[PDB]
Amino acid sequence: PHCSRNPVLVRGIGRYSRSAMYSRKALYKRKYAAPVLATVTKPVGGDKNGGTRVVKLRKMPRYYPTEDVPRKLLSHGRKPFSQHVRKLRASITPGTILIILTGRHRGKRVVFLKQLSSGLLLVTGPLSLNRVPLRRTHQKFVIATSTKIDISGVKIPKHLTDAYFKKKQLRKPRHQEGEIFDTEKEKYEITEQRKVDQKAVDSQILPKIKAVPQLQGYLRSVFALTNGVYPHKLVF
Amino acid sequence: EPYIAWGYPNLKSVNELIYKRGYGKINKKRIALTDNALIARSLGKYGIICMEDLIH
Amino acid sequence: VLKKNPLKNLRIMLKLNPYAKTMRRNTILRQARNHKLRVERAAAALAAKKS
Amino acid sequence: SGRLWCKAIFAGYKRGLRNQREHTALLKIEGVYARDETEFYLGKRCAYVYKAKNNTVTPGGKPNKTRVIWGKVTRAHGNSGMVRAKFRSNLPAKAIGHRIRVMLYPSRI
Amino acid sequence: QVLVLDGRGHLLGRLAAIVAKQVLLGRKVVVVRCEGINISGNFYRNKLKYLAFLRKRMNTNPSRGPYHFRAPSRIFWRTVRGMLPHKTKRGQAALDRLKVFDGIPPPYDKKKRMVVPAALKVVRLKPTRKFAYLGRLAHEVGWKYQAVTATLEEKRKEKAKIHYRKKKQLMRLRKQAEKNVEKKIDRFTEVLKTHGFLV
RNA sequence: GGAGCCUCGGUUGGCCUCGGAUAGCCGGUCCCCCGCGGGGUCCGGUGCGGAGUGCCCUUCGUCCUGGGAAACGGGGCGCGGC
RNA sequence: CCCCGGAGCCCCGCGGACGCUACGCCGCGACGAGUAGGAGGGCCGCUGCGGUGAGCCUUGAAGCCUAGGGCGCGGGCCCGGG
RNA sequence: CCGCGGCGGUGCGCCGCGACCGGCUCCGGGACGGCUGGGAAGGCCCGGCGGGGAAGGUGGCUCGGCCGAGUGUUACAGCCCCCCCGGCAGCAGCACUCGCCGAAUCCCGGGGCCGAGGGAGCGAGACCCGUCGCCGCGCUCUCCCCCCUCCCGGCGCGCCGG
Ligand SMILES: [Mg+2]
Ligand SMILES: [Mg+2]
Ligand SMILES: [Mg+2]
Repeated sequence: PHCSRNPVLVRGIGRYSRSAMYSRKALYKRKYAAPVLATVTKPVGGDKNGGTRVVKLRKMPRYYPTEDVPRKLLSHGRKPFSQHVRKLRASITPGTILIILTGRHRGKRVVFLKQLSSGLLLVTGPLSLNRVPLRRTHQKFVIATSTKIDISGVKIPKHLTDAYFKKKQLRKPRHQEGEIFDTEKEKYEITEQRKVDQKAVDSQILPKIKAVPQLQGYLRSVFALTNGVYPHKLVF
Repeated sequence: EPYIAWGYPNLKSVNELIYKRGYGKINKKRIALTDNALIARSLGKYGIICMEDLIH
Repeated sequence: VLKKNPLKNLRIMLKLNPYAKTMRRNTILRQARNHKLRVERAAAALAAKKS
Repeated sequence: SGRLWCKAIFAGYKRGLRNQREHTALLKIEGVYARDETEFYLGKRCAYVYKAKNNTVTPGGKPNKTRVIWGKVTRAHGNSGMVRAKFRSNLPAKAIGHRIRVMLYPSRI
Repeated sequence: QVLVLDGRGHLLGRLAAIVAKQVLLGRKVVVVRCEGINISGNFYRNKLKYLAFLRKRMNTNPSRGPYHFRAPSRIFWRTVRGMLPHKTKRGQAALDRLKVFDGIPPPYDKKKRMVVPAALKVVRLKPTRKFAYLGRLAHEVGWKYQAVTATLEEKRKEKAKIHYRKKKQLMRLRKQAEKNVEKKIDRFTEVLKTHGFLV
């Protein structure tokens, strides 16, 4: 199961050729000179008197609807989200600083930790400083400030992934009708694993941030546009 | 003259016009030259069997 | 049929004219080759300036 | 704790002299006056934000009297840093010469 | 949130043009010292031009007909009114933002007031060209209160000269203060000139 | 101090010389005249204006404790007089 | 080198739509100002007759009215309530 | 009933993202051709040959402290310029953007916008489905080796064995 014997030159253009590839792959020397009725297909079981019984796995249906929709047309190149390729603004590098633009943690400043599987950012404005925990964000609702901490050698937990940072509650039936059922439940509880994860990560960062003078105080502060200062003019 | 602009096209011009806006007349139906099977079917009796031949 | 524009859509160009592949394989390589050779001139000019 | 949106005035609709094309707002973004200063603002979310008699809902909030019409700055309109917008509904005309907020938050920065 | 523009040294229509668009974009504007607005073209030229405008009246009942305002403030208002769609609701709303004054009265006599340099005489005219003060013009066409407006402005300039002298006095002490303190603001003052002020 | 219809716009402030433009701004007067200032001369600084609206002022998380530099500043819709 | 009542099927000539009111259904191109005027189609509309709806109707017909719900490019139409 | 397993149509209402294709409008990079086989330029300097403005000059006068500044004359070169002979690699339509025309002599990457409009499965003991053309490749049914090293296994973070 060898890798790709020609590399990529451009998306869709291999470096080599047809002819170089014939020689590389060596098509010379790799020449392959090669010149129901009664028996039931897929049923079968056991059983007592009379003899054995022939069942039928996947038995034809007990209701047809009166009309139903008729197929589609194959359509070529339409991958599900999981199989997508993930981008990242070059500005956003690990241990950089963001300004989170949208949520409740709005205008708050933050440190960027990693791009998760999803394509979301993982983020921490060390809970301690900012009041921003280990948290997902989107590239698109974040301003990649030109300010970096050196975060190279911090072992972020392998177990913290997209799958963990994912909302949890609510199933279907229960009592339902009346003045009850899951309008209560009430609170997302923080849990202890979550608190342990934070504790571990922050300690590795937290010394690193402090080394930079005033940086903690910067990371405490909140961003906002005052008079006379225009996004397009200033830099971050 | 005062109804047209005209002159001597480049090589690139003949390509860009043919590839981007090359439409056959095929049973009097303007049809886009999506494959050479179209060009050939019509012009193949002249030795013209592909977009490239057409351009030449 | 939808007309995909050959000049943007590589594989449509190839469908209509397969010799495109080679023509474009050349003229990536050719341009890289020459780009390298420009850096090499520029390094020799800097070395000549240092001398 | 402050303002996370750049100010802009609703100039009026994209229009010829004598045919206004109501489906496209024009937006005089504050502090920008060159078809040059305005590549920042292309594709940013923007809100006509206004309040009305009856109460409404509110995302992550209790029922309010404020309402908004969301839109998007599309392209730069003529030399002096006006900008075209397009809104999920057309803007009211009541709106002329009033604030609309151009956000930061489809950022490419 | 409000423009105050010292109409002195500006050009009548040139300023009015700029004011109109500000006013149409919801900007509340105030235009002050309107008698000081000055109009290109030699004096006599413009007097006749006004006197013509006076002649325009609704023959059968002048009481209806085009009301020729004398005061420089109202004149300038008239010319700004001529660049808005003032028959519309939005046009009428626009003018309601604009606020014009002969001389400079008490809210704005202690406000810093801007200057539109694109309407300014020193810039927009050749120096050998002639022009008219809209005051003189207003005076001769029947404006009652030139002298009053002059006598009130001499007070204001005297009142202001005092303020400036005290302002200067603070500035001077502040220049002294920094020098008194410049070893215990030294590693602040250094950082405010790495990122490029104080130079 | 409490509720409760309705009408909306807003989403830091700027508390000011006069004016000139083939010129201005600031100092300081050793010296002179006028009513701490005003006017003068002389000298010293700035002048694509940093005593700059290309500007200035203001900060934008809350608290805890326990050091340093800075330190008598702030408040009580604190209270009376000029 | 064998038979589809079974090759398992991208083609299947052994039998053939979910589709086929053949006045139906489907696909490709192109095009679309209009008085006078002409022609076509109107499951547009009015009144009466032969047929036909084992139609509807005092458990409420026709008409009338309706800030009720819809359909149709439109002529118009259908439902709810009175 | 729990499986939200497999397929099919859906979302109560308001939202957002993502990647793919179509049509646009911009941005940034690079690589080439042709010319008066570009013109000017730069850099190194050498040997000559003249001509001009006008000069470290001189001179009348003037203005300042022999020196500096301002006019005036004859004009060589000790400020330059210009022509002519002869010769060097650094040029290159040159980021020292001084003046073109282009691209089988042409490619790469990026951003904003609008749009998705179609539906080659209605079998009774064996798919509720692929896919046509094009790209190549990639792989394998051929052996080799090298490297890095993710999972796992072993040995001392280092080394050895998907
Ligand atoms: Mg509000
Ligand atoms: Mg017609
Ligand atoms: Mg007719």
